[PDB]
Amino acid sequence: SVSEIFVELQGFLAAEQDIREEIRKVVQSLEQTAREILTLLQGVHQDIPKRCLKAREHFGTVKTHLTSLKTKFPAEQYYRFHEHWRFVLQRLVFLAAFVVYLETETLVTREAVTEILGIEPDREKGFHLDVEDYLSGVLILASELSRLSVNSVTAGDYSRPLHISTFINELDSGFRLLNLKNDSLRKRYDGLKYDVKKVEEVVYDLSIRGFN
Amino acid sequence: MSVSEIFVELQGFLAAEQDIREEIRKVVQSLEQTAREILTLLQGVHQGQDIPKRCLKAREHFGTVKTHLTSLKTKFPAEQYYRFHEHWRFVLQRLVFLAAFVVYLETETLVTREAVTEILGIEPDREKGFHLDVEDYLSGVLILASELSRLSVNSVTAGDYSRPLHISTFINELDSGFRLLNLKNDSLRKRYDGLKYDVKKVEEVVYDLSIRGFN
Amino acid sequence: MSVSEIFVELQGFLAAEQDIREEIRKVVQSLEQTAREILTLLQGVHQDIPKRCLKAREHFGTVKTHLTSLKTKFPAEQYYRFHEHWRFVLQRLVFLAAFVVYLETETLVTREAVTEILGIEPDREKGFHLDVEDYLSGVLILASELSRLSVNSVTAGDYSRPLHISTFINELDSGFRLLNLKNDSLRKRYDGLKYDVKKVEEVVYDLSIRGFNK
Amino acid sequence: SVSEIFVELQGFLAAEQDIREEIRKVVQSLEQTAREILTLLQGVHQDIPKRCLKAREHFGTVKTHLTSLKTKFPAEQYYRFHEHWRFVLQRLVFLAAFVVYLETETLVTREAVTEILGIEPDREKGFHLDVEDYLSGVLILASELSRLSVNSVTAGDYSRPLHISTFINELDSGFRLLNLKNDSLRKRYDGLKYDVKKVEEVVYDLSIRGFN
Amino acid sequence: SVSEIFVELQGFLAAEQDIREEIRKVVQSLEQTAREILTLLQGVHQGAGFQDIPKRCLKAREHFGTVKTHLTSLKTKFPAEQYYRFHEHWRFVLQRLVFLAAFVVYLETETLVTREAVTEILGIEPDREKGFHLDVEDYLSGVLILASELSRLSVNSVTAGDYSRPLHISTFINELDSGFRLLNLKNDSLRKRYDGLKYDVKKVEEVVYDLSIRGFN
Amino acid sequence: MSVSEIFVELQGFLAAEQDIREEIRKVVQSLEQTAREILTLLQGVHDIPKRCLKAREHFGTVKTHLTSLKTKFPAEQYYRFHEHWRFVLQRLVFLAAFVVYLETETLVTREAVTEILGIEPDREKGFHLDVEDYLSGVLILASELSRLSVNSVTAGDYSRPLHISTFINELDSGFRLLNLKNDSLRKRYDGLKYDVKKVEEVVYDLSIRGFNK
Amino acid sequence: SSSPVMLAFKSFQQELDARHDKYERLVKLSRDITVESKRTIFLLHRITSAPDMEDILTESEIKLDGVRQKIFQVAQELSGEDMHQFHRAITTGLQEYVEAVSFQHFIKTRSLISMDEINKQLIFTTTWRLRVTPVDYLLGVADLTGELMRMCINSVGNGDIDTPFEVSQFLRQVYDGFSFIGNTGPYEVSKKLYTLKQSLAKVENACYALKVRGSEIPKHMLA
Amino acid sequence: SSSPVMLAFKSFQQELDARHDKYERLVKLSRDITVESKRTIFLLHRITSAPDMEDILTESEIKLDGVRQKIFQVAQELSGEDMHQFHRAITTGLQEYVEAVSFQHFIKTRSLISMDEINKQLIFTTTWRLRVTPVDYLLGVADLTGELMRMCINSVGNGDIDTPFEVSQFLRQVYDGFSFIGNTGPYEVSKKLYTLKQSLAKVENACYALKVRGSEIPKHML
Repeated sequence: SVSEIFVELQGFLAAEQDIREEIRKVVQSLEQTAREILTLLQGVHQDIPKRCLKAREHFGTVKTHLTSLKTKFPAEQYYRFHEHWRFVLQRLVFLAAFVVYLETETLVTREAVTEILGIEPDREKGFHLDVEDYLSGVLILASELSRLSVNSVTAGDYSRPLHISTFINELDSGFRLLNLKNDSLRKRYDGLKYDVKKVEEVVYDLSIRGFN
Repeated sequence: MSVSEIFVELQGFLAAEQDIREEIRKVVQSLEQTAREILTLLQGVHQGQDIPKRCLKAREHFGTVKTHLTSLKTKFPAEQYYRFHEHWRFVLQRLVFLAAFVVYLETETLVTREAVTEILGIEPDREKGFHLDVEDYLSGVLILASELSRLSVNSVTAGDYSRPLHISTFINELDSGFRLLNLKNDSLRKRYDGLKYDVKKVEEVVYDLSIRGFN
Repeated sequence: MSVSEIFVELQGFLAAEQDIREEIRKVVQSLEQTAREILTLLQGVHQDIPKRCLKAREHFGTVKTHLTSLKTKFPAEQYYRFHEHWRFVLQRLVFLAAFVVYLETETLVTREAVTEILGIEPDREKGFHLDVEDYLSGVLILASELSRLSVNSVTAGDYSRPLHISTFINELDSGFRLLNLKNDSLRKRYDGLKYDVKKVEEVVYDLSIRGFNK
Repeated sequence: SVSEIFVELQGFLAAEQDIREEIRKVVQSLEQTAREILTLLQGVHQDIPKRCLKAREHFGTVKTHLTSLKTKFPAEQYYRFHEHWRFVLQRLVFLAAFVVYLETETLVTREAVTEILGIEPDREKGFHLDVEDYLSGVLILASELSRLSVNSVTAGDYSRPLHISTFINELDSGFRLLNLKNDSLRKRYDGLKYDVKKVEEVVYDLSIRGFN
Repeated sequence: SVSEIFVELQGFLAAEQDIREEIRKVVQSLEQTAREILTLLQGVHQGAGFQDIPKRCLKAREHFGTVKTHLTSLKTKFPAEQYYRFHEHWRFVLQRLVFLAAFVVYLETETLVTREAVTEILGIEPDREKGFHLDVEDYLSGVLILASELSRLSVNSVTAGDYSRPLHISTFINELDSGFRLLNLKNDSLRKRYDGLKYDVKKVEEVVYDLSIRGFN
Repeated sequence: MSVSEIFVELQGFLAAEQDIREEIRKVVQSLEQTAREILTLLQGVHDIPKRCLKAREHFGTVKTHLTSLKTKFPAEQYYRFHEHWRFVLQRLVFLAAFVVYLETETLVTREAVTEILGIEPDREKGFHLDVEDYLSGVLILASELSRLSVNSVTAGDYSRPLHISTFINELDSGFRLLNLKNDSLRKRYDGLKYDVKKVEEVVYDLSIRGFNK
Repeated sequence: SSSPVMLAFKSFQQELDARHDKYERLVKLSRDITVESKRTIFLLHRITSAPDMEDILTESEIKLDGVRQKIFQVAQELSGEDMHQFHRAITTGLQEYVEAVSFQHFIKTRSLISMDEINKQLIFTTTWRLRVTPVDYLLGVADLTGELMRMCINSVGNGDIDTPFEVSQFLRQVYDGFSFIGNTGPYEVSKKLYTLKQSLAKVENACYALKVRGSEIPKHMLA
Repeated sequence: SSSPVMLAFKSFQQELDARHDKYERLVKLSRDITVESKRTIFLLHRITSAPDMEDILTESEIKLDGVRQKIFQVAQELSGEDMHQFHRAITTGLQEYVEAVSFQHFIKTRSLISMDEINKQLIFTTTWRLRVTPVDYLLGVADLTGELMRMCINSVGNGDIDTPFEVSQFLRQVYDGFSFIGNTGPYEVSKKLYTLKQSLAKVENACYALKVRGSEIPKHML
């Protein structure tokens, strides 16, 4: 029996390793597409709406790559293979949010983000968007928008900086509402204060010079 | 929505998942309690002692574990039962070990993963309560191996020159079984690197007996 | 003796201390809730000062009762066995009090004043004390909040604020420079004070150069 | 231009990653075959000659897998991808040597090992057997032969133990003839003394009981 | 026979130890020459007074000539296959010399030097000839080191009254950032080192900002 | 001075010390060659007097080599460079002690070891033998001797293990008198108890098979 | 330069400087306690059941008195201070003391001296006291197990065939105790459990060897 | 028992015990030296161009004398001993002293006190002497750079627009020195190198900020 059941176990282990293989490939294609989108939007550092539209269409190949990932594992074992797409997922949240900001200067909802990516809301069934992952993508957004503020002033746009300031402050207070237990997450939040201070100083830089 | 609304909503979701987190913490705690009860019990065996009774008592405690786990069988959603793995791991691996150890003291056989889950009140691969990760199982089995080499030595010390033989056969069967597998998990492969030492130890005991005419 | 006896007693002590830690953790979580609420109130210029200061002091009552609740969760004379488990929150609170006291009076709160605001016993009265180091940390936090405040003030046209904050924070710097610190949390945080002072000094310069010689 | 040469670099990097892919696959098959051989020879602890013959025929699929590895990379960049097969190579040396011992109670030469493996000697061109790798495989052999000594006595063979003792001592003195630079290698050598002592004690155990 | 195997092995090990010691001597020499070329550029940041950039670059290229002969002497010495062997030793003198060379070419032309051009400057063999080679990993590391040096130089040049250079440096470093964005980096030390480039980019953008809000194209 | 003057001077001292390390490394490599040769001689059991003789002959090579080493560094800066030969020096103390044991069956004194190696006692200004290195060498000996007691019984030399027993038990009593820092020496000492144990075991096997006598 | 603020920070400078000075003083005291405790341990390892076991023992008791005297000073240095605040400065020393007296006690009585029995001796008058914490005690006893495995192997060497089994028993008990605590204990205790396993194994293996050798019929002799 | 081997190992045990005692003594001396040197540093950080710069300075010179007295004792404790043998016991202390006197010296003279200049002061008669090792010196100066960046930022804070630039210059030099040495130096030193880069950057960034602000003529008032 010992040899019997160790053979059985061999079967299972091979299975798992194949699942990790597939997932790895999909996540690879997805990281590629994410890098491309990131390049499009990064170009903002000068016709934005065209940039945002082109991003939105890349998110199509994103949607498909995700409906494909959904078939490389049994859905309920989500958190089992979570760590393989964690990074990509977060970056994607970031990108989506970034687009939405460039479009509307507002914060995209978690549910809106799922709909953009082509995954299922929490209430539905299948592939979900961790609250943690969402908040991470958001923090990345912030540190990206402080940079955007600076380059914006370099570009002659003295309006964005103020909007970005208000916005990032709203983020900071929202976060103040939360009790953060995740360690990597709390760690990343400790970096939001530097973004806040950065944008606030940009705005000060404009005010004492007579722009408002 | 406005940043504020999005965030109060998020505060809701985080509160919920924190209730789950705290539940799990309480349960893991209980299982660590039951575990070291079954242990303090089972480690009074190296100094020959009593066995069938110890195994009975042990199975009672496993009953305690079974209800403690079958209570959460429904509580939370599936998908969530794979979530905080890196916390209930240790306790789970140790309970697999203890159970496999009891089954060995009883029948000198390796307990199947299925049989273990059924003993602990864990759901098989498809039902959706808690599940016995293959890798977790294997870790418990390696822990078993180490306990058994220790027991080989100590049993000889106590005049039992019979058990070491059986233990040697068994641990060799384990070694071969494992050699069938290709192990990609890091911690699990490191832990397998100890099995070789268990094998050598037991073989050495069987030798020490064989050469002084005890076989 | 009995070895089993000894380890049973000890497993005892340990289980007990773990219970104390979880009770203290519940109370402390409540205190962080309250502290965050207070901070939210106090900003602010980020402006009816007396009003928001008022609401804040009202919340400090919630704080009072909660700290008296905490006193009952552990052995009074074993303060330092469990110190590390509230040290952070206690500092945030010292900071908030100091901040209120500043917005009102433009003075540095005294330690005894902070204790009285929080519902705590001075060092002379046997009981729950405020560690000098936790005090200092709270004050450093204040200084940081105040450099930020000087910048945002100038943004809001309140060009007088930065100069008051300047005098206050330069005073703090002179104070801290009097201390000899071990290489701990407090020295690490102190190390930022020089940067806060620098930021404020910068604001003051910008102003004086733009028609504000006071 | 910056982008020209970065696109070029992208090409090269993709190339390298593909080479590492192929090499990884081949080394995987090779590790499998090595595990199987290892099992054959292991089942020793009695028809040993049959066992050794079977091993030798598995070394056929080894020879082929190596001629295949030789075509996943340009030969001269050997030490560039060395680390990917180091482990396997060493184990294989071990196995080969093990077989030779079971056959002749002698130490296979490095060159003979390349022959059984299907690679080229140092003087030739192509795939070589690092001196370090050889010595490592040899040390593994030693720690395996001390174990063999013990199980041999358990099995009623009171002859092997003496041969194994003499042999492992010859190994020890050969090694002391060497100045070991490589760190992992010197590390592994520090383990040879335990094997020596083990076999010597086995022999003592037999002598005081009248066997020689 | 075991003894014979081992005296033979002692022979081979003696040989490869002669190789090891040769390489050690050469790497040492190259660290010296690097030390010096770095010394030729210490003060470009203070940039006060004359600052003979062009002269510094000339002397630097002389030293690169020293390196070129030192490397072209071993071009035939040992077998190929061996020129990839002790990588983790010459790796960092090599990366640093790539950096220095790229830096000289930048001070000269404000352009990124090609990997080919670098190798030719240092006396390193292209991908196919036998000798020492320039890993794309290594090249890229030198280029990242360049990026950091250039952000530092942006700041320091502003300090010294040069409000022109920071602009160019910003353009350049952004071109680098995008280029890297094209690549998928498996090598872990290299990826970690790329995580610094983002910092360099932000720094330089901030300098260009500080200038722009006070009136400079 | 100026920053540059000081820092160039420092590059100086350092380059110098590096040269000294390289020279000492060449000499030490030679010494390891010789030490391995000697051990090989003394380990035919792994006739005695002859081999002790040959060994003492090689110790002359050792002597000239250590006098050569003395000239590679500043005499009074011994402990700046100690770490770079202490291993070899210990192996040598061990070899000497081993020769003297095979001959006289006693423990070599320190001064004896120094004069065997071509070194100055602690009273004479010069290249000294650190008490800790001497002790380490002695521990190495003890290990070699437990091994030796086992292999002796294998070779029918049933008297050897009992002499080794008396010697090694006295060593143990000696070391137990020391108070050691948590260092290399304590770590090695912690093996002595196992060597003593092994020998005691051999002695038991013998007595219980009628030997004894 | 003497506003309310500068005066405040002057008194702060004082309080701090004062308690850093007290901390340093305690740290020297603790180093001394550690060294003398360790020396006591080395001494006790000299016992061989030979006659002198008594003299040695007595001498160790002398050294421990000395150690306690320095502990006395520590107690004085701590009066009027909050207990655990300066603990990081003396913990090591205390642990070593625990390792020492417990070792000594095991040598005399084959039993494990309790925490309270230890604190009993740390009371001095003409009044000051010092109490070892549950974790100081725990860590010190953990170390004690290592000293005990040392004693077991030593005795085997001296052809002692009783002591080894006594130690194997005592160690099985202590191990079972640490396993009974486990995760419910400080990190620093769990760190010890590994080395603890090491020691137990070495002792059980020693006793196993004894049992096997001492239970054989040599069907072949040599004289 | 009174046997020759036992006699040997008793003289060994006494010899060792003696050495370990001397080591412990030196370790206490070194801790005290470290604490007093760091206190000196804190004091020196109190200077602010304000009048008392002289008094402060004088007082620091007093403290350093005290520290040197501790060092004197160390010298005595080491006479008749091989220099580097006990070095691990005192190195830290020495390094801290190096950081201190050098800091003080830079405050007075804007220059880097040389190794030999430091040793000069560590000669005592009634005649003992102690020499700081080039490596003690190197590490101590590395730390000195951190204290200097501290001084630069401090000065910026209280209106100083001269000091920052002096520090930036001195630090550029020291950094160029450590880069000169590079990997021909001990591991410890190379460990320093990173934090050194940190300090330099902070100071060059301070001076950059000063240059940018101070070059500005504003055309818009408030």
